[PDB]
Amino acid sequence: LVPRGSHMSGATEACLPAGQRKSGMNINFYQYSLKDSSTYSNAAYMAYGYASKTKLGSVGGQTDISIDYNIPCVSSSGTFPCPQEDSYGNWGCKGMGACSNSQGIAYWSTDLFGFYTTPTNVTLEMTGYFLPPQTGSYTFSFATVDDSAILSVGGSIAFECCAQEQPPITSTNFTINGIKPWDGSLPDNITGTVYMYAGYYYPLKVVYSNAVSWGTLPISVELPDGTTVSDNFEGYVYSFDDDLSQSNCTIPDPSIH
Ligand SMILES: OC[C@H]1O[C@H](OC[C@H]2O[C@H](O)[C@@H](O)[C@@H](O[C@H]3O[C@H](CO)[C@@H](O)[C@H](O)[C@@H]3O[C@H]3O[C@H](CO)[C@@H](O)[C@H](O)[C@@H]3O)[C@@H]2O)[C@@H](O)[C@@H](O)[C@@H]1O
Ligand SMILES: [Ca+2]
Ligand SMILES: [Ca+2]
Ligand SMILES: [Cl-]
Ligand code: NA
Ligand code: NA
Repeated sequence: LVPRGSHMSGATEACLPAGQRKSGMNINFYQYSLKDSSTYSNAAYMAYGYASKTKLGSVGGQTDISIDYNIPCVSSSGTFPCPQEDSYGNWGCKGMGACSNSQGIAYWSTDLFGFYTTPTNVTLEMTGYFLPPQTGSYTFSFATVDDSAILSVGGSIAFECCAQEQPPITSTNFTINGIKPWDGSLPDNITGTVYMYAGYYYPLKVVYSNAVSWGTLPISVELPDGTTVSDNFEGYVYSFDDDLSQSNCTIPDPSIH
């Protein structure tokens, strides 16, 4: 008469928040030191230790969540962002000539979500809930990572149901571990799969850090129907203000709810 449930309580925890839904993710920004090539290599830091550093500010309602930050080239014709693959020599930017500025200093810009900060050296935390329209397997991916990132899905993994705005939880059970290894870079097209049931809200956390110059995090998901959603997650990601009083908010096992 009923489904048997995923084996060994293996279903990912989801949520049914009852409050006012808002489109998009919240992005919190935290201090990260220029040219610090070690802090971001610790799992504890990328899961929650980032929030022990100074919080710089925040922006809400973000649906286009990929990162593609290019440093300036101060050129003969003005100052323009340089795609990393167009940088050359010591140094110039293709179509611009030689650049007079250093690749090794901090730069200030609104390129990350409109928030004025130093995209060269920062950590950010994206939170919200992913709403699957289809029941099945979802494959999240980072096409590349510069410098360090994680993605976590699920209640008690990304954050607690109905508690999006709380200090980070301590889970290191990342869905995608894109942490910069101690020994030098990771492979591209890093991925993690989650089985999701339609209509339930799945906590989603992305933590991303840049230590110097370029920053890159192209985020995608492959849906059960085999199509891919890249960069702009409008229609899939939502936020809810905390409601720690909502007793029934956590769905430990969506296949038997
Ligand atoms: O062929 C390129 C380069 O090769 C040799 O130089 C190698 C490296 O020398 C140093 O360690 C640094 O200059 C590296 O440059 C990276 O790091 C500095 C910070 O120390 C950045 O200012 C610079 O933009 C560059 O950053 C890249 O790597 C970072 C760490 O992985 C990323 O965070 C960043 O986004 C970017 O990808 C040099 O690469 C020499 O032969 C030299 O002549 C050549 O130009
Ligand atoms: Ca819990
Ligand atoms: Ca970088
Ligand atoms: Cl050129
Ligand atoms: Na880029
Ligand atoms: Na610029």
